[PDB]
Amino acid sequence: MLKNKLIKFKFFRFVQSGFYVDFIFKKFSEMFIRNIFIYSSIFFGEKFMI
Amino acid sequence: NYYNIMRQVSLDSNPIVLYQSSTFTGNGLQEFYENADALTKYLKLVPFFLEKNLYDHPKQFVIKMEFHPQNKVLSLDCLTHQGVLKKTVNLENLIPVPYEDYVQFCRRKLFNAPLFLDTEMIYFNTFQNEFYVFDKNAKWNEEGINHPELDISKLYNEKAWFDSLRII
Amino acid sequence: GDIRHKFSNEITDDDYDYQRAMHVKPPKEESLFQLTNILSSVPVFKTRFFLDFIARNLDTNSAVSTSDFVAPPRVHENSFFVYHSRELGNVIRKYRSLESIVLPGALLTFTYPLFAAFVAIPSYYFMFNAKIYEMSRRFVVRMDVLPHLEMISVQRIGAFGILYTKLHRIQDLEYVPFDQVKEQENYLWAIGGHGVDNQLIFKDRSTGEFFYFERQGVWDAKGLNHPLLN
Amino acid sequence: GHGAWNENQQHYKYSKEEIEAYQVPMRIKAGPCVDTYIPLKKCFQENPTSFAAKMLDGRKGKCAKEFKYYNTCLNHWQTYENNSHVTNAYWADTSKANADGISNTYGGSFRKGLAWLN
Amino acid sequence: GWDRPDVPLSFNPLYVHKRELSIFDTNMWMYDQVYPEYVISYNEIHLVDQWKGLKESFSQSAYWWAMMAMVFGFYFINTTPRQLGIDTNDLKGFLGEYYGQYKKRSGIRSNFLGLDVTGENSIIQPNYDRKNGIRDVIDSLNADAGKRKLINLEAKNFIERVEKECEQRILKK
Amino acid sequence: SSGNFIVLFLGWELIGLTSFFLINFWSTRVGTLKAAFKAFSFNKLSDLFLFFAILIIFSTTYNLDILSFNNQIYLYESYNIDMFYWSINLIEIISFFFISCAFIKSAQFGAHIWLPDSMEAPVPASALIHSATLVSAGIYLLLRLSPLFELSKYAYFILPLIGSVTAFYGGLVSAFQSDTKKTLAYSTISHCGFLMVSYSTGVLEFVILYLYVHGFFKAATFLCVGNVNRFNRNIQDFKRMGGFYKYLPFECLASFVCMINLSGLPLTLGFYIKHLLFIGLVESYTLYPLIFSSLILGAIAGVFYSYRLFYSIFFDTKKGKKAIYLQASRIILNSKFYSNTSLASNLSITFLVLISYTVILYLYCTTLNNYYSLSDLKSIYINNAYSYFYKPDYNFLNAVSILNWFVIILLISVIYLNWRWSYYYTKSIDSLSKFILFSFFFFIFSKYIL
Amino acid sequence: GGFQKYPIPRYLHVGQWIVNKNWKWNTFHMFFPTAILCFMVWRNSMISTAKPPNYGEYVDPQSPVAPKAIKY
Amino acid sequence: YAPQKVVLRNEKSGYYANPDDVARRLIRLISLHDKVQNPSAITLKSTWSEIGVDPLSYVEIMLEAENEFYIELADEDLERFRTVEDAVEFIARNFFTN
Ligand SMILES: CCCCCCCCCCCCCCCCCC(=O)OC[C@H](COP(=O)([O-])OCC(O)COP(=O)([O-])OC[C@@H](COC(=O)CCCCCCCCCCCCCCCCC)OC(=O)CCCCCCCCCCCCCCCCC)OC(=O)CCCCCCCCCCCCCCCCC
Ligand SMILES: CCCCCCCCCCCCCCCCCC(=O)OC[C@H](COP(=O)([O-])OCC(O)COP(=O)([O-])OC[C@@H](COC(=O)CCCCCCCCCCCCCCCCC)OC(=O)CCCCCCCCCCCCCCCCC)OC(=O)CCCCCCCCCCCCCCCCC
Ligand SMILES: CCCCCCCCCCCCCCCCCC(=O)OC[C@H](COP(=O)([O-])OCC(O)COP(=O)([O-])OC[C@@H](COC(=O)CCCCCCCCCCCCCCCCC)OC(=O)CCCCCCCCCCCCCCCCC)OC(=O)CCCCCCCCCCCCCCCCC
Ligand SMILES: CCCCCCCCCCCCCCCCCC(=O)OC[C@H](COP(=O)([O-])OCC[N+](C)(C)C)OC(=O)CCCCCCCCCCCCCCCCC
Ligand SMILES: CCCCCCCCCCCCCCCCCC(=O)OC[C@H](COP(=O)([O-])OCC[N+](C)(C)C)OC(=O)CCCCCCCCCCCCCCCCC
Ligand SMILES: CCCCCCCCCCCCCCCCCC(=O)OC[C@H](COP(=O)([O-])OCC[N+](C)(C)C)OC(=O)CCCCCCCCCCCCCCCCC
Ligand SMILES: CCCCCCCCCCCCCCCCCC(=O)OC[C@H](COP(=O)([O-])OCC[N+](C)(C)C)OC(=O)CCCCCCCCCCCCCCCCC
Ligand SMILES: CCCCCCCCCCCCCCCCCC(=O)OC[C@H](COP(=O)([O-])OCC[N+](C)(C)C)OC(=O)CCCCCCCCCCCCCCCCC
Ligand SMILES: CCCCCCCCCCCCCCCCCC(=O)OC[C@H](COP(=O)([O-])OCC[N+](C)(C)C)OC(=O)CCCCCCCCCCCCCCCCC
Repeated sequence: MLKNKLIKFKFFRFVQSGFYVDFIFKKFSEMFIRNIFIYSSIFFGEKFMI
Repeated sequence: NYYNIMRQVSLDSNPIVLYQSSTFTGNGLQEFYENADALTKYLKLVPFFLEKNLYDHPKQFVIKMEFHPQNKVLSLDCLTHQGVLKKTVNLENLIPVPYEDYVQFCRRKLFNAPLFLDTEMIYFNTFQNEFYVFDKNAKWNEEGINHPELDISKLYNEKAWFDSLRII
Repeated sequence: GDIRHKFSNEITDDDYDYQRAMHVKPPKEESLFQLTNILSSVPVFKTRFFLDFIARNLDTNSAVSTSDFVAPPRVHENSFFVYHSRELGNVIRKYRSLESIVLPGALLTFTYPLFAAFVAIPSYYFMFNAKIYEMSRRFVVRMDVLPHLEMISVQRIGAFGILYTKLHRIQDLEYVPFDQVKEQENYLWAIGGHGVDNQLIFKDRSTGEFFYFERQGVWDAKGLNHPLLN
Repeated sequence: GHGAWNENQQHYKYSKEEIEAYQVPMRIKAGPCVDTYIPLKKCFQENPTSFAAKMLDGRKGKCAKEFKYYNTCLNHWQTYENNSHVTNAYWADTSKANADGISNTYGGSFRKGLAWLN
Repeated sequence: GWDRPDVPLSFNPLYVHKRELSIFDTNMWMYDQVYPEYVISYNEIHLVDQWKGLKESFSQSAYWWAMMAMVFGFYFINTTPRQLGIDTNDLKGFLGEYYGQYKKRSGIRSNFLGLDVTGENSIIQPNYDRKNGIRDVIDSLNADAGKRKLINLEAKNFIERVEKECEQRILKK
Repeated sequence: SSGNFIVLFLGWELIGLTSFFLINFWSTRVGTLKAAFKAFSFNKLSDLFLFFAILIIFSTTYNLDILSFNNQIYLYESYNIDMFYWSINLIEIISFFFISCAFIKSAQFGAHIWLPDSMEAPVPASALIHSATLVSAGIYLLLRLSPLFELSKYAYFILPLIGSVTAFYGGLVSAFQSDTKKTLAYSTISHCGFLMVSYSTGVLEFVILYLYVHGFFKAATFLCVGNVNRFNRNIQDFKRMGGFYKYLPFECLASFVCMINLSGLPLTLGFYIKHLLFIGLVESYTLYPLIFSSLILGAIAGVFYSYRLFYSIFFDTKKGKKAIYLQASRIILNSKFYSNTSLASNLSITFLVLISYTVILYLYCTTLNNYYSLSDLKSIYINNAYSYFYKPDYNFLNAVSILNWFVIILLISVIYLNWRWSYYYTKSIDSLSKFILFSFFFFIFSKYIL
Repeated sequence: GGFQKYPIPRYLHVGQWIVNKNWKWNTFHMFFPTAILCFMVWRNSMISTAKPPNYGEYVDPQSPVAPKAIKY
Repeated sequence: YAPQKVVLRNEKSGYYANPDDVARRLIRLISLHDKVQNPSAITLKSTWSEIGVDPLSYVEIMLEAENEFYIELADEDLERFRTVEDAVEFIARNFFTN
């Protein structure tokens, strides 16, 4: 094996970042927060329904 | 990128002596054995030779150094556990090094050195990747060392002297 | 700048002497149990028997280099040498020689030679092949030029340390920039390419074989300046 | 004497009340070596010793007479639990074991690793 | 050495608002008077969005899948299963009680006061005709214990047979 | 030390709140408040799960006493609960909620996102929370309510898989990490995964031994890296650390000992915990291939992070700012009192290491000795795992050698592998050749020629 | 090591770099009374403490201390 | 101990580091550069162009100055600097911890 892609900084930082799990979860949590706590609850809920 | 290109130098007719150890002033390991001081210094250097051999530390105890200005080459007589050997060095390949650099070149903890090993005057041949260590109890030829060809104004190179040997 | 002398109970160099084992300082005094002191004191080592044993049974001065100019024996009666490897060549030779002792010895000694082979296989393929073996295969132990053939003879280390020489035409030699091969063989240059020069790689176009030259290798000015190579 | 590995020196079987008194950990109570364990625990209680001494003493010092029975019982218990006496025989000679099946149940599924092809 | 001036008020810099605080971002900014911050920090911003993050994560984790496959293959072609299970000396116990409960069926007995109510009349009720859950694990453990006992018995039979054969060979000479 | 579920829940909420305060110690900064709020949200989720489980237990049995629940759960094992549209097994649902809260508080895969961000706390708080205080709450729950989980199908399937996945993930991320506190946090995640897998094996003695070893040595390593960070002026990344062996002599040697013990390495107090875990690992799982491969990878991952941390912090080339070294290299500072750390700190670390060694030896004698002298665990589930510790067979003895030699090769790689040009490249290769040949000859003489 | 010290307003009751001259007597009068309170709590709670039998003791099933089932 | 009386912030001198030492260290760093020819000609009032620092050499010298002084200098401040006087003044008045 003369060509190894795992030693490159791309894979190095991928592994160092905990497999991007935190980034993905934070993005999904932001989506949930924005959709549920503001648009659906405050505006659609408080402004329209109430 | 520094490349070891050889120039095929030769010795000149009349050399100028620069270094002469007060001990080992005699000629031959037999003379060293028969001389009291030479024998004890040889015994004290036995660990030095052991470090040379088993620890792969390239170094040589230098005595009776001469200089050839016509070709600018130093002829060094070195004492090894077997006897006296003659070596030739080009001034372009010789640079000074600190004693701590000499010690740290080897990755093995060197044996406690004797008190007659001149630590200040330790030099390094970059072509051979080797160290030259002189004796404290020695005589230096002032006129010889003050030769124009030995002047730092001509033999000085910042990149070679300061950046060639980076032990880390 | 130092004010330790102003206090009677302050630490001293005599108190710091114990750090000389872990700290590098020039020698100050010789202890009674140092090797130098023991050898110079005990009269046994002064015996001619011990002195002659030291003189004979150890590395010889004959093999010690005596000059900065080296003229190795000619490979061919009409050839002239150009490049030669000093230390990395010997190291590679000694490493590849292990295949003649460890391997048969492992077969005849290990209880589970298959287990040894199964462990070695992945070890070879990762962190060993690219580390040493490929570099050794492409390593140039020696290079000479035969003018009558207008060829270059290159010596290489083979399996089990065997040395073999091969001829390559000067017209088939090309320079391969390191940029064209760094991505292809990043791992090789990452872990094993340090010994050889990165920017002085050549290859034979006809046979597609590379030539790695040691950084601490000796070149001949006359050989480089010969018109055939210029 | 001449008792089985589970019986103790006195050939005495302790009752449930005695076990509760000389409370035995469930780990030991599950196995068959309660009779040989209780005398050893009683001896240790009578002659308490430090953990360093227990580790560094290969014969358990004072409590050696009871530890002999306990150690024999422990060896038999663990060997029968893991079936090591049959597994080792199959490992030593699978071919002969199949020839005179020590236990066909284990022999039919045993397969030594390819790496261990002594 | 130098006499330093007292710690600068600049260390905490007053933050001046230059953009409207949209009501659509309510509580989405960690409000502060010096260093306001977004509620969520995205250090791995080289990934444009989570979807590309998932793609990159799986593409790179393929390497770890390959490593796991190779390790498992090496252990699989070089090892054999071990004998594991409940102690054969403790069948009456954890395994015994598990089946004992279903045999007793004590949870559906008649009420002590004579009330018409009984088991199966609550949100949490007993189901003694159930065969799922830990039943499979218990059955596997019981089968493994039985198999180990059978192996021991077969070994005993083998040693007895060898002794008898040796005795007969000695006698027939 | 809770006598009933109400006291247990009180302690649960209290550790959550106090961990929040410790993380948010730097109250002036709102960046710290974000990490504190992340931890707070996860803790509140765990509180919800624990509260719901306690409510289910109270509804089933009109009692909250821990001993009574442990000794009664077997009777109600056969019961089911009628939920919205499914009839869920009572034990399964209760164990599901307990395991969920335990995973959240132990920072298992998925729920571990808060632990890396909790490192904003000061190093003493980080050490205390990550060694045996905050990240072992789930382990305590499992150990205390073991009779419940022994009859849990969900526990059987989930504990080993999640434990092994967390072990592998934490080990590899810690190996590739560059920050000291982050490395220790991911190592803590990996060791918590190993603890989960040990509990899955079902030898509570092994779980307790693993817990003690990990807690002691993790705390000691945390203290050492805290001294290193304080010397380096709050820069926790070792890319700016180099040649600190001379400036922090005590920290170097203390870290060496603590790390060799923490990362399970041969001939150390921390090797036996992993050995016992692999001894007890069960093989009836459906996902056994993935579980075993993840466990092996996580176990080997210890070497890389230990080596990187130690070498990069102490014996690597000087990478830090010139000021860090010059401010301390001034000759005026040369004195009998000279030190870059605290004498009280050094004494505290030394005493911690000594007491940890003594306590671990006491536990090893109690459990792993031929004479079993541990107190009653109040559990009637016997795993048979001690059979392969008392009378191991040739198969298992040779199987362990595979992992031993994997670790050996990895050690050789991290030691003799060159990534940068050096004056010692050829001599390093020569030393490797000498070591290989000498090892072969030494083995020959030891085994055959004597 | 630590941050540079900066002035703290006198009127503000905060703990920044607070050191008390009488801390010795304050500790003396805060430790011992707390010890007495805890001693009182401990002796109050010991009345409702339970311990299992000793090494040489067994619980008689018919003794009053032994657990008793409900009699309908 | 702080007196019970009200004490106000004491801005002794705007410099948080010895300005003379800062200036001398910066001048030595500048002289180390290859483009710089005469260290003697360098003064606090000398502009970068006249002392010989090219626009590209300036960023290298400033990066090494950041490394030497244990601080980070913003591009805005580096571009605002017009003389060694301004450079040393900013560095000396900078609170190394911001
Ligand atoms: C900061 C540090 C960072 C970390 C540093 C780490 C340093 C170490 C790095 C390496 C460590 C391992 C990493 C993981 C693997 C990475 C692989 C990779 O990246 O390659 C990408 C590379 C492609 O991208 P590229 O740009 O060409 O990459 C450059 C090359 O790497 C350049 O290669 P090259 O041209 O130089 O030549 C080398 C070549 C050749 O190199 C080698 O071959 C290396 C030696 C391999 C030894 C494997 C031993 C496994 C252990 C058990 C056996 C022991 C031996 C026992 C005795 C013999 C057998 C009895 O390399 C390869 O071809 C790839 C290596 C082999 C990858 C195999 C991955 C697992 C495959 C599936 C599992 C197989 C195991 C059994 C599974 C059983 C069921 C669970 O090659 C691949 O595609 C990878 C494999 C893809 C597999 C796909 C699925 C299987 C395919 C179908 C099979 C159908 C079989 C049907 C059978 C039917 C029977 C009836
Ligand atoms: C009738 C007379 C018979 C005499 C028989 C003599 C037999 C001698 C056999 C020698 C065998 C080889 C020994 C090799 C040692 C070095 C190994 C090494 O470093 O290799 C790793 C080396 C790397 O290690 P390194 O740290 O980098 O090396 C740095 C230097 O080596 C620098 O190394 P280092 O200084 O850092 O440490 C090296 C150290 C290694 O030493 C040890 O590790 C041994 C530690 C002691 C073990 C003691 C065990 C027995 C006693 C147990 C306790 C009894 C307690 C009794 C009750 C006490 C109540 C209070 O070397 C020694 O073994 C020294 C000898 C021990 C002297 C002290 C023994 C205790 C005396 C009694 C107590 C008093 C002590 C002093 C006062 C203390 C304060 C009060 O790897 C290599 O590359 C090796 C390459 C090969 C080098 C070979 C050099 C020697 C060549 C010799 C050729 C043959 C000459 C034959 C001459 C014959 C003339 C007739
Ligand atoms: C009862 C039987 C049941 C059988 C069921 C079988 C089920 C099969 C399901 C297959 C599912 C395939 C899904 C493909 C999704 C693609 C998504 C996509 O488009 O992504 C774009 C994306 C590229 O776009 P991009 O923008 O360039 O990406 C940017 C990256 O940064 C760029 O990344 P980078 O360049 O830095 O490095 C990326 C690198 C990543 O490194 C690798 O991929 C190398 C290592 C791959 C390991 C794969 C898993 C190993 C096996 C695990 C099995 C676990 C389950 C079974 C366990 C059994 C236990 C007993 O990959 C490469 O670049 C190398 C490309 C070649 C990869 C190998 C492709 C193999 C395809 C399958 C061949 C099967 C032949 C069968 C022949 C049979 C003859 C009889 O794709 C990738 O990055 C590569 C993804 C590679 C996924 C490979 C998955 C293979 C799974 C094989 C399973 C075999 C099971 C056999 C069971 C047998 C039982 C008897
Ligand atoms: C499924 C199939 C599995 C197959 C697995 C196969 C495993 C076995 C592999 C066998 C490998 C055989 C290697 C042959 C090595 C020689 C090759 C060669 O030509 O090299 C010549 C090389 C080079 O030859 P050269 O001609 O270049 O120079 C001569 C040597 N120098 C260089 C020094 C001048 O010479 C040698 O290396 C000579 C080695 C001689 C000794 C060989 C055996 C040593 C081990 C003995 C047994 C173990 C120790 C026992 C000790 C007992 C003590 C009581
Ligand atoms: C059969 C085909 C040819 C196989 C050739 C053999 C493999 C390749 C060459 C290996 C040379 C290195 C041998 C080191 C021997 C060390 C002592 C020993 O354990 O030998 C007996 C053992 C085997 O003897 P055994 O089989 O009687 O041991 C009992 C079985 N075990 C150990 C599994 C319980 O040696 C090995 O296990 C060697 C494994 C293969 C190593 C492959 C290369 C990786 C290592 C790089 C070299 C440096 C290793 C230094 C190790 C130092 C100690 C940790
Ligand atoms: C194929 C055979 C079956 C087994 C399958 C698995 C194959 C082996 C997979 C090994 C993966 C190891 C990943 C380690 C990642 C470390 C990351 C890190 O900290 O940075 C790098 C650190 C070094 O950190 P550093 O800080 O010193 O420098 C880093 C430098 N850069 C960033 C430029 C890379 O450690 C290493 O470099 C060592 C890892 C690379 C060498 C891996 C050799 C593997 C040898 C496998 C032997 C198998 C024996 C046979 C039996 C195996 C199965 C039982
Ligand atoms: C100014 C005073 C400052 C405080 C000084 C305190 C000094 C403490 C020194 C010892 C601490 C470390 C002990 C070893 C580590 C633990 C070992 C272990 O696990 O136990 C195994 C052993 C247990 O015994 P064993 O393990 O040998 O086995 C016993 C054998 N059987 C079971 C058969 C009986 O414990 C120890 O060795 C620890 C010492 C005994 C316990 C001492 C407790 C009472 C302390 C009295 C002094 C009180 C001072 C008050 C000062 C107040 C100041 C305000
Ligand atoms: C079909 C798909 C369904 C998907 C459902 C997904 C629901 C859960 C989504 C996650 C967020 C849930 C709301 C809580 C947000 C907390 C934000 C916060 O505290 O910020 C701090 C942090 C932000 O801090 P940070 O990590 O970005 O940065 C701080 C760290 N330093 C300082 C280092 C930078 O928030 C997060 O990272 C996300 C937290 C996720 C964990 C939330 C725990 C509570 C889960 C409640 C589940 C409720 C389910 C209800 C039913 C759903 C039915 C579909
Ligand atoms: C009868 C039995 C005993 C009766 C005792 C009943 C005790 C009831 C609880 C009392 C709580 C007292 C809190 C005082 C807080 C004072 C301010 C402070 O600390 O600084 C605030 C700091 C800084 O304060 P500051 O320095 O700005 O101001 C201090 C001076 N004052 C407030 C007067 C101006 O601010 C914060 O960041 C808030 C931190 C709050 C931390 C609270 C932690 C409480 C932990 C208690 C653990 C108890 C475990 C119980 C276990 C058993 C449970 C059953």
